[PDB]
Amino acid sequence: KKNKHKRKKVKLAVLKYYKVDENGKISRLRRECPSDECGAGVFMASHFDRHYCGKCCLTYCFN
Amino acid sequence: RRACYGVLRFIMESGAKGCEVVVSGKLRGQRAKSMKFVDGLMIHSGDPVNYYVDTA
RNA sequence: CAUUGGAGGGCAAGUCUGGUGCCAGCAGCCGCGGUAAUUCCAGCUCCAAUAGCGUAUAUUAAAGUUGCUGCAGUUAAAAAGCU
RNA sequence: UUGGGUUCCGGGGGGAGUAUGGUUGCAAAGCUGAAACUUAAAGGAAUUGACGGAAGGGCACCACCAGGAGUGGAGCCUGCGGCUUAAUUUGACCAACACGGGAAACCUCACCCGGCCCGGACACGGACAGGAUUGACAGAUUGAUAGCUCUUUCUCGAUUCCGUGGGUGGUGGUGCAUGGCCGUUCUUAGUUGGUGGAGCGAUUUGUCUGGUUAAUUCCGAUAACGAACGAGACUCUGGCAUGCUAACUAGUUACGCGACCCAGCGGUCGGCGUAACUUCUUAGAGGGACAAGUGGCGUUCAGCCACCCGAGAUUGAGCAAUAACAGGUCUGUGAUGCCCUUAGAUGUCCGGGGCUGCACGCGCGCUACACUGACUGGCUCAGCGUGUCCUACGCCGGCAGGCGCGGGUAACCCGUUGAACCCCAUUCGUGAUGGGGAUCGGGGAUUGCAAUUAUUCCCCAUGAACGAGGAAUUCCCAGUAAGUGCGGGUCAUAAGCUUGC
Ligand SMILES: [Mg+2]
Ligand SMILES: [Mg+2]
Ligand SMILES: [Mg+2]
Ligand SMILES: [Mg+2]
Ligand SMILES: [Mg+2]
Ligand SMILES: [Mg+2]
Ligand SMILES: [Mg+2]
Ligand SMILES: [Mg+2]
Ligand SMILES: [Zn+2]
Repeated sequence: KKNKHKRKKVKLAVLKYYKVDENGKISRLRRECPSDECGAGVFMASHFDRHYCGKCCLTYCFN
Repeated sequence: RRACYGVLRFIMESGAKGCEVVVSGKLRGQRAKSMKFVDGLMIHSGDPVNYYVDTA
């Protein structure tokens, strides 16, 4: 009986969530956090239908 | 045999009426053998056991 | 480039370490080994006698266990049934 | 310190006084007489134990006698074997078997079926801020709202991860490696040195002829003398004190009111209040009993029997020696050696199951077989002891229960603990009956996360064996056996058990 392998992590590079254009540009690509706990830092996710906050466990079913 | 005799001598010299030193366990070999060192008076039965002897 | 035998006791010299688990084996004799082997198989140490040292067998001392010096014979082996 | 004369004869045990040969005899047999082989002892004397279907003494209801209640028969409860099972975890065979305080729904919990976790310190090396690594909604997945995994992407930011090294945990193994603690020999009176004597010594005397005692308890004898422990004393407790100390968290009596009864400085009152008081309650201090007194018996000792007086003329326990036992416990322990395991864990958590499984055998118990009873009323009495959980009172419900208000961290409240049996009156009438209440159907509450393999509880129905128990055998002599109920322990729920009253 074969064992279960563990959760091998995905090991990605740098974040690169930031756009920059015309020598100095502000654009917040991923969505905001309405919680005051993780505001102005933590983004939300981008799944195929939803955005999700990795800290405050909050999602929006954008349907 | 040397350590228990010196404790036995040190109690009777210190002004005691009588003392017992009992050392049980694996002394020589692998068989458990007790060893008991006595001199002097020693009561065993009755109420005066409660306050004439102290055990440890 | 020094071996030959040993290290429980007789009997000089380890309750060292590893393996084996009444097996393989040792052991003249008593004995040891069935999972902490002072005794096996090994390493380390140590002992003995040493250019020699074990082993088998005959034999002598030990043996006042053949007794002349010197043994025993009530119950241990043994004085004849009696003359 | 070995020599009077002389004959026969032995040389570890067995084989074996066998084999063969010679000889004697009517025969039976006698005499003479090997070996091979086998074996590390066989044997003698004395010592200490142990045992004796050996003898003396003495003792015990874990022995008997005289008996009582029983158990063994029945149903059920619960423990053990066996069978069965995925697992039915395991220890123990007088001195195991209602034992592990072991009354397991889960936890306990080990066993089974599964799924997580790391709670792998520290040391080195590899990695790594361009990032070590950590946690995750929604889907897939799963017993599961375990990001366990997978899809998916967000998140923590040096705490960790990877690799050897090394630790740690373990209700894993080993009680025949041990500690400790228990139990037992062993509830009986037994045990030991010093110095002296007796023996080559192991050892012995002391520690005994006799009397006496529950007792190696005493008297008394005497190569022993003087001591030591156990016994005894002692401790708690029982039983008595109209004397002491003392009482609004104990009462009594008196008195004052108050109810009620039928007239009294009458009768009852756990109705109420305060005056003296400790008798009753509590618990301290002392007292008391010593075989003292009398009479017997006795070495006139030790002691024993009887009687007086007295609460009492042996209350009941606890403690308890030397030497032990391969007694039990590694499943009580951060008591523990060694071994085994150590991440796909024998660590640990979570879920479910099991420890209850039923052709059968046994042990401790419970309820019974009825009339010396059952039923239905009525009447009237406890004692230990517990409580933050114990409970008063009021409403609700037929019952289990519920809902309100209070009290008690307790000689204050429950609680004057209005307990059972008993006692008195009913109904029954010798019939497996109204005896017995197993089995089982249906409903109702409560505890809890969860009640199914019924947790308990209540109601209505169901109404089994059982008519005193074969061979066997347990326990017991005074407030004892037995009947009878009530606490404590275990306990969220809770006693057919045990421990106390
Ligand atoms: Mg030798
Ligand atoms: Mg010779
Ligand atoms: Mg000679
Ligand atoms: Mg000779
Ligand atoms: Mg002879
Ligand atoms: Mg003769
Ligand atoms: Mg001579
Ligand atoms: Mg011979
Ligand atoms: Zn958020």
